[PDB]
Amino acid sequence: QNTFLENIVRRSNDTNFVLGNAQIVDWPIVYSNDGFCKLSGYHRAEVMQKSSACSFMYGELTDKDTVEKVRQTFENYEMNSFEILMYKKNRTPVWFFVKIAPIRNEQDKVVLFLCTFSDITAFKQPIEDDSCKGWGKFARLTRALTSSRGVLQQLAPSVQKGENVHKHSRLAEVLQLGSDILPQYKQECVFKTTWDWIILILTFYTAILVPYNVSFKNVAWLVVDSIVDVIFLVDIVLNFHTTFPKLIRMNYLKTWFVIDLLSCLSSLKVVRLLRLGRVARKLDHYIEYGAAVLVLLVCVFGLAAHWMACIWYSIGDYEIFDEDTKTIRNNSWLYQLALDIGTPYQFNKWEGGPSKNSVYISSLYFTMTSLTSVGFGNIAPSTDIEKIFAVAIMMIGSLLYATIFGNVTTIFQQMYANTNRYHEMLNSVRDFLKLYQVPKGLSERVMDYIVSTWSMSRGIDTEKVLQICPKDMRADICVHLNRKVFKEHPAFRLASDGCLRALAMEFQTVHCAPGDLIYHAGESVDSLCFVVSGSLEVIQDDEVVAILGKGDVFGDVFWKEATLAQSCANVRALTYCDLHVIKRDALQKVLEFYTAFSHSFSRNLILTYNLRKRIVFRKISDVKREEEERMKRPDHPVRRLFQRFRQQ
Amino acid sequence: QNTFLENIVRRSNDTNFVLGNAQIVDWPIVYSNDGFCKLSGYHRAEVMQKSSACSFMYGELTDKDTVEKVRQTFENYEMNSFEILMYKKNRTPVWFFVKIAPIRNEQDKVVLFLCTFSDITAFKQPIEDDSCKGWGKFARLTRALTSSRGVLQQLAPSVQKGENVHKHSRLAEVLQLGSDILPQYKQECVFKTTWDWIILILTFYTAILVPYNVSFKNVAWLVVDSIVDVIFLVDIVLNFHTTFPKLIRMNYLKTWFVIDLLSCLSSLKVVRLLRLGRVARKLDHYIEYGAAVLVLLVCVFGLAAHWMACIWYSIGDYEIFDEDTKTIRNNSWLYQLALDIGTPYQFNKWEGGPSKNSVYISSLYFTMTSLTSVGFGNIAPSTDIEKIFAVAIMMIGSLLYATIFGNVTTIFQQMYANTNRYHEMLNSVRDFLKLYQVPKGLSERVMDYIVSTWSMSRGIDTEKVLQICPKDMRADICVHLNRKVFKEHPAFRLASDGCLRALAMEFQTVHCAPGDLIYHAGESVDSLCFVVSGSLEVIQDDEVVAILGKGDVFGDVFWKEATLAQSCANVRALTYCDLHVIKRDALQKVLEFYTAFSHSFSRNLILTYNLRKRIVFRKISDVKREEEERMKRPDHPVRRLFQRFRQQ
Repeated sequence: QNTFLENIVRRSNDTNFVLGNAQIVDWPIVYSNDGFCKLSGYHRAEVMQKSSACSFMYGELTDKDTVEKVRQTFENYEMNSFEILMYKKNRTPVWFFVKIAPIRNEQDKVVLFLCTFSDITAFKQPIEDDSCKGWGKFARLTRALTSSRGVLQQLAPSVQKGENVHKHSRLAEVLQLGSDILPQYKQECVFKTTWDWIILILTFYTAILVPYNVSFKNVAWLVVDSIVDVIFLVDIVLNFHTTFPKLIRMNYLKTWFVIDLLSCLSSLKVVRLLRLGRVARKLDHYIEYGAAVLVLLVCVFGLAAHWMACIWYSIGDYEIFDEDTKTIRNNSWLYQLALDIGTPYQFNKWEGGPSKNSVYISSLYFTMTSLTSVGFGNIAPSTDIEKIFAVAIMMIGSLLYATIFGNVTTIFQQMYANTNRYHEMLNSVRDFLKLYQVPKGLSERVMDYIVSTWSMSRGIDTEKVLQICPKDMRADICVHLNRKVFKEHPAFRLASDGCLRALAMEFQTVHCAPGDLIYHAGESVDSLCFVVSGSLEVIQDDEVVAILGKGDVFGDVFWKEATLAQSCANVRALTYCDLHVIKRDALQKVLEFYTAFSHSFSRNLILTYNLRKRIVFRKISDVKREEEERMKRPDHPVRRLFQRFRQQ
Repeated sequence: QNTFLENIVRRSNDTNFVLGNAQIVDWPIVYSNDGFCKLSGYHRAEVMQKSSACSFMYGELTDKDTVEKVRQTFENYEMNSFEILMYKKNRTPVWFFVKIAPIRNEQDKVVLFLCTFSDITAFKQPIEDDSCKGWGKFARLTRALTSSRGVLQQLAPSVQKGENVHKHSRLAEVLQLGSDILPQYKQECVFKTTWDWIILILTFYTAILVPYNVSFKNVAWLVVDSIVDVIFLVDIVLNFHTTFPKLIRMNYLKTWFVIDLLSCLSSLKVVRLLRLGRVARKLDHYIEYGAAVLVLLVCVFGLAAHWMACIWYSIGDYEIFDEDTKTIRNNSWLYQLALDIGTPYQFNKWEGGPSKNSVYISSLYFTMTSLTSVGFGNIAPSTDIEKIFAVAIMMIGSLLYATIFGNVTTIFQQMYANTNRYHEMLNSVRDFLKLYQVPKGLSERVMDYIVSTWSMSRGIDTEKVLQICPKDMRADICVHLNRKVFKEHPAFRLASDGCLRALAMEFQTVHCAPGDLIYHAGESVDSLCFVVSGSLEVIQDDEVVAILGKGDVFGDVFWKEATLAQSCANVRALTYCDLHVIKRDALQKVLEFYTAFSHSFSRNLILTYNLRKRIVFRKISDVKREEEERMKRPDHPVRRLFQRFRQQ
């Protein structure tokens, strides 16, 4: 987007300016702000289309040497600055400081001119053609140079030598504005995706490995642990730096920085469990995707399984040796587990029982039985704190199983509604056709039409899709849709592009099935048709009169006739035909609007077949009958009727 | 579909041709391609409706003997070929090679003629009526025969005797084109279903029997196994051959052939598990059907049960004797199973325990407890690898149970939405009628109307179904719907079929409940009605004036009157009445368009009851009162009003 005006008016700070066209003779004004309207005393429409030299603002005391200096700076495309007595709408002699900056382009062309203004009346000299008094003209000069003296020469009324300080500072403000004349009238991440992916898999790593290291407590795991720490710190500084600079840093310190700092800095290793705060960055990224939330629920299901498995082992380990009496108590899932798999605990000391890998996967098996509502009961809780933990994990497993089932059911509901609406409309059409006892050929024809247009369109109301778009986008879409007419016919290559869009907005598109007829003989012809694909036959009295191929126009010339006629012939299709039709009313609307186009349209459009003009012909069977009639070789009430035919 | 033009233009290869009507006198042209338009120098509309003898193309030097030869070949319907000097639009003497082929039919009738052309100017002789020079006319002859000499006589400029080689080859190309004149202007599997069914049940067989033969390891099973192999190979060659010949074979080798070849060719019997790649052929075939996907999920549920049951037995068998120390380890579901059912393992050697049928069905019971989330725990895992397998199968069973529950819920949601929309609109209608305190008779009448039209229509917006169809199909559907008028009335049997469709598109259809009145006395009559079923009464002043049966027309004649009138009588229905009404505006539109029909319509349509013309009558109670009035046996302000009635 090109915010060429907004940057100038933001930098300007109550100073005023006009914009003129640098590439047009006499340099006409294309824009003037309200400050220039107030200082000039003119209105926007009255300012624009005048010269940006502001020759209408000149006067008898306006120096012509400054005028040709302005002309030279406009011709040479040169940043300059001048002061000149110019007049207003009330013809007051007002000295102006015009600063002219050419405007380059992305193509570096000198396309515009910027002329900024101020009032230098009080700064130089008061000169009046007539005034009430010297104080009155002086007061008018001070009131005119109000925003010059006021909001720029603030402390300058205390000091002397304002021409040496404050006027030079206003000229330097115009110089910094010329430094800000850079917008030049032109329009002015995958690393984040890959970074969020690798920190997501590392958050899965730490959510597996931290409760593992809490409960069950090499070297290369410590190496990759330090890699996890430094990559997390790089992610913190990237969450500082990257887009949504200092305002997003303050927003990050408000939002998430305390958790993300304490997450990755000896019991406080459980504080590392808060590293899943990074996962909420990706959770919004794939909540729109639906089938991946099933994968999200399965992943958090396994993650919570690993979590509460380590919690379950922690409960067993807290329970076996909770006292200094060192009793096994004959009651724990660890003790029943050691009696189950073998090697019960022994003492010589207290020699441990089961191996830690078997312990972890046995505990994960137990937590999976809990969260999956299976519940075998090999490992099954019998101590107090493990039982209240069992209640807790069963209440969590119910909700996790519910969320999985609801997500799967919603996935199936979308995947089934998208086909069920089509199957239901097909079933209702079959029900309707069976209701009214359509002859089976026509029922099959309408049915295979419905299946064919549902295979082609895939269930898209394309006209409604065009209603979703705005006006110009829909018109340009229609122009691309009717490129198959407009690039092909000589009738349309002389049209204006506005006429192209105002035509293309009226063109329906027909997908004719083979064997299906468009205009039956006797139907109203009200829409000339262009054939962009397929092959057509024209049947007059059971006889093929015209074969229409690609790029042919039939129907009836409306703009010459202005008369509705009957189709003198059937028009049937031979192949899958693509037609681009236009009714006569919209055609006549466009042709009445585009008057200079319509004559060239009449001269260029040659109908391949008039569907009004019945063509006279005889069959060869008829002249065979006439040749047979050599073997054969009152009229007064009827021949007068033939004389009425003579009167006809 | 009849692609009569497309085959000719595909075979033609830059040669040009016209198509003329063989059954019409003077043999008029029905088609000419752009090559003929370029060679002739004429436009498509200017070519067509001229003779296919191209008599307009003839000249002073055109041989009349060739003209009558062309006439004889057209009359006798004979494939021939000629060369003749003919003229163009700029009247240039151009020698043509016309090749004429009659076009047969599916009915073998000589319906069209094909006349193909080329330029034989340079090949025979240059003859000009006038030219600039001999080289100029020679250059025009070479430029005219450009596509003849260029893209056909390619290497012939190197050789001599072009009349003996290249011109004969172009005539032979026309001969092969006459061999390709076969399209003749005419339109040009259950074994796959049964084959996919029997390979589907065989894929169920191999998916049951291969893990059975992997884990648990007669003769007739080997016989039917070899039948499975040979039927699978026949399916491979049918997937090569059958529709979607060589392109589908290359697409099959890209798509599925490697898997389907390695699937059916001693440990690589597990490779036979990939035979389920055939099932993806049927999975797309019944994904549209919805209730069968429940059967699909139950079948893959039992199939995965059998799979992981064999995997479970494999885990037990791998676990009992994993070492050469030959320890039972007192820990396996096989060992606990043998201690459960009886016969523990013994040695004398190692005598086995449980019987293999009991082992398989016990393992299948266990896998069903896992996948059904029941989890009794007779068989319940206690070794390491069986526990991580238990985690795996519980994570699979959760998703399988979720998919089953989601599919069942979607099935119930479709089966319930289809009745819930009707029950909800009925509840809202009852709520609305109870809201405004309708007298209970009228509420019951509207309610039983709604239930009656929902029993009859079964919830089908039949007008919207007509909007789904295209124009001609909707018109033909409407013609079949109003066959009950058009086959019955003498008013419509003189109509054009275009008038039939343009009328039938305007006919509403009313299902009058008995006791319900159409036109109340005083309502506007604007729609003449045809009664195709039922019985009606016409009430004027509480007295039945006309009983209307099947095939009667009431309303008002609009086209004579062109005046809107009031209904002078109530028109009530006696039975379930089927009416086909048409408003006066669409009727007047059609009758204004079909002018020659409207007179016969006026002559033939006799109204069974004018609803405008009030009929004068007296009641017998009134004349009984008048006979009573014999016992009974100022006017000037009122009788003058009666004189005003005389003025009326």
